[PDB]
Amino acid sequence: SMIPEVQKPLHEQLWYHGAIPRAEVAELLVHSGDFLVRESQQEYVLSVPRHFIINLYRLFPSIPLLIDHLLSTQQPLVVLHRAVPKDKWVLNHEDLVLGEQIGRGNFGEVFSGRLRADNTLVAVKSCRETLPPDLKAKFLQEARILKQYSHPNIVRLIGVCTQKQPIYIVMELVQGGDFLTFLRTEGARLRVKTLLQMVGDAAAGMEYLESKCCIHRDLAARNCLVTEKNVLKISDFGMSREEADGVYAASGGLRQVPVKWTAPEALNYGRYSSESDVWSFGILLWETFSLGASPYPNLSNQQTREFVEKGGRLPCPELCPDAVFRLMEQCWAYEPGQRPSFSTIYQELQSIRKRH
Amino acid sequence: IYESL
Repeated sequence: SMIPEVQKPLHEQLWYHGAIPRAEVAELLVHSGDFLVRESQQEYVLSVPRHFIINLYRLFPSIPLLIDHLLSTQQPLVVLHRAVPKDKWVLNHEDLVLGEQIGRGNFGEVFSGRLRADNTLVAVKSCRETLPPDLKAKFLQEARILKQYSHPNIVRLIGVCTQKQPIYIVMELVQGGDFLTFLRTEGARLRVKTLLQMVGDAAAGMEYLESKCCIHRDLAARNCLVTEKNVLKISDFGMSREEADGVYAASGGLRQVPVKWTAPEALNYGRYSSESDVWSFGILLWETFSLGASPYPNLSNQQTREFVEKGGRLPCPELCPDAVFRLMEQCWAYEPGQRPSFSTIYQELQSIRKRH
Repeated sequence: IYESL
């Protein structure tokens, strides 16, 4: 026989969304009488986008019994109509075994972990609760973006733990760590063919992102990851934006700008595009063929801005193939329209590699 | 690397 749904603990209900933030609630609640139950940051809340605060329960000995009573009787709390399910990416906290810290970003710590069910190693991005509300409201962007994608050179989303605090975004673990560190530790033994393959991987990922109308905005060696087989994957989509018509205009307040990787029109006018990511790609090429040198090492960020405005660019690294440097130079055209596309860049890199 | 601007 079957256990009735209403006899199940709240924790198990498809329409219990736990620690789902407000922004997400409003998105999920679409039609009249759509509803879900969630927890207040011991109060539970029946959201229908009206928010009704819930040993009995009312507005029954359990909350599922209350919802069923309401739904089945159409009694006014507003009348409930349709319970709204968690989407397929939601993962319970108990499905994840958290491990040690592996990095930090502007939202807080990143940890390794394992899925309890099959031991899959994962990366777990966390959000510090003490951050400003406008920032915390952006935390789930990386999940919203990555839910849509599947590519060998893009970090895979595994799940989202929004049933309780602290909220996590769970992704594949790319076990060789960041590409900048990789270049600085392994660089002396790396062949040029390998470097070409790895920036080829990056170009493949970026071509994919352009095809999805995604603008990354923080492309750099530090934000790419390397597998144990030297495959490169693009990560840290915290700054990324999706724009159907190709341009993201910076909104409003202060921004964190990685100045030495950022195109002039992005840095000074907040015009971001696949073209501005192409500039960043050129910097990534320079990082790679210099085996992890810091760009413009003798200039502060303000100085680099002025240097670049005057037509200054990074020098050719020693032993960088000439076709690779020419491509860099094209990536750093002042006018965004004069830069090559990621499709063009990937083709060129594949051509250069095949001739090596 | 990052500047708030």
